[PDB]
Amino acid sequence: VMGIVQDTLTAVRKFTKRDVFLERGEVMNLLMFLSTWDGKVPQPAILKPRPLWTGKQIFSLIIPGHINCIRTHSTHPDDEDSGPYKHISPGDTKVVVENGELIMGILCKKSLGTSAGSLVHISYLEMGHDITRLFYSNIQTVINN
Amino acid sequence: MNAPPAFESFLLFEGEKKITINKDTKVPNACLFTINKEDHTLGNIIKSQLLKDPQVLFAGYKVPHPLEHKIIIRVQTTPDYSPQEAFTNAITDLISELSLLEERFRVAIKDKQEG
Amino acid sequence: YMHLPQTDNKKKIIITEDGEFKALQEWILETDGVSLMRVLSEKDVDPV
Amino acid sequence: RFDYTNERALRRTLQEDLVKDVLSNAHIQNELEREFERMREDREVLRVIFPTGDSKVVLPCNLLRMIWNAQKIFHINPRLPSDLHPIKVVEGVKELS
Amino acid sequence: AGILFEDIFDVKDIDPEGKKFDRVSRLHCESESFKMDLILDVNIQIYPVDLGDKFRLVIASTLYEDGTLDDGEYNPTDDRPSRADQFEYVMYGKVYRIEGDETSTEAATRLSAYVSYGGLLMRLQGDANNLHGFEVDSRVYLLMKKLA
Repeated sequence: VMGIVQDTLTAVRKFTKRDVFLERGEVMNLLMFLSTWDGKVPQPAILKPRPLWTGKQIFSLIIPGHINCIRTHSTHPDDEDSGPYKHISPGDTKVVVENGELIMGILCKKSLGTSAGSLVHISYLEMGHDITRLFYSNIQTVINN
Repeated sequence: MNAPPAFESFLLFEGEKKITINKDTKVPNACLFTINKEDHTLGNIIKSQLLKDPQVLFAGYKVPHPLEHKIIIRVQTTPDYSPQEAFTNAITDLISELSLLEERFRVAIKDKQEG
Repeated sequence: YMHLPQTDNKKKIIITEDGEFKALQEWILETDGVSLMRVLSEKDVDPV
Repeated sequence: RFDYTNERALRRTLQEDLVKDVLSNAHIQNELEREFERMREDREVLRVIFPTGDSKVVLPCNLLRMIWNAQKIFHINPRLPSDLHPIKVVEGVKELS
Repeated sequence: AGILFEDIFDVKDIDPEGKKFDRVSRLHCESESFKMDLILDVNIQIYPVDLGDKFRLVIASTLYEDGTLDDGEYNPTDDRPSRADQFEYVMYGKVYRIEGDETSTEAATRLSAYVSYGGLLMRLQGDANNLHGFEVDSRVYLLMKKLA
């Protein structure tokens, strides 16, 4: 019944877009707003020429436990699944969460909203109300910052 | 009727310590500095000076609430180097930078005026 | 009225010999006013 | 319907002791046949219960997600033969039911 | 060692469907001496890549290449133990999908490896002999150096 709304949702989709790259100071600033952070900085997606992280890495740190979920973005073409490039997505419109990490996809209403089978719903049903509350707070704080 | 007086944004009343240091038990060689009655003006400059030390692994600041006035600064350093030493070095370093900038600005004022 | 239904809710669903569900378009009637006893007692309608 | 006739596909799916037991034991083969007969009767019951072929049904436990969670927890390699016995599967399902 | 794969590729097409992201361009490559198909997403802003470019691709399990296992944690200050820094572009990612053309009736002849580098996706197709080293949910370093 509760979901991610407004500024947080609009910035989640931009954060989860493929071409978003974060550098070191921004990564530390975002990581301070995680309550459930274990204090270990993850390996960046790009190590050379310069260390660059991706928004999917930070949101995978936000994701609690070992949630497994598959959703689709709102702009997902209907012909991608039938034809080739089914698991190598051109538009990054297929959300796949494996072992608590965001492998691919762009988050939107259809994955973080108040709909059945959402990431929030699976997080609740697999982890419990306390961990889902921490999930909500971490999403809002990190994305708003 | 619930408006706080304007001096409480920067004045310590009786009982509060300015800085409190707590170690972080989740990872080794990490400490959290809690600074009262300060804001982004000191937080950002201390974080940016701390990020220039190659023996500092993690450095950041945050404000837990904009209505309250405190800063949490978490510093993680390599072993053989302590976060308190890193913080002291950063503050001394910034003071030296500001002194150099002040004297050069004074020289520039004296050059521009009647010269 | 008279119409061939375009929705599977009012279409006829039959199981074929191979075993898959198949939808057949058959003419149905929609009325205005109710006489269920006489309509069901007519020889020509589907009583089920 | 489980196929115990084809030996090579069995060698791909399972280990050598399991496929030896499956190819040997007529008791195991009869139990698998009874399982398929029970699923066919269940299919007839489902087709009685649900006309029009609507399969979206609200149920408590999400079995597909639980299977996926088990695969990720126990590091299941899908390109290797397994060590799970089908009789163990059938008996575990019965005892859980 | 830990080098799962090593070859030289040729850029054939850059964004054939069209540019979908500003900083990321998807490039298709055909190798030589192995005949490997490849789809790769790179950060085009940091690392510019043109058509007809030749680069050497190395897929490695660890950067140290001395048999030392990696912890997966960013440790920038321990650059001492002789990491593989002969390559201009280095990426880190996890392989998530392995695809086979076969029907699992007799054997497998070609494999497809899908690796996600923090959302930057890569597919590498070819024979199973050179793709044997890939195991699902393992952590993989990608290294490229442009060849002139």
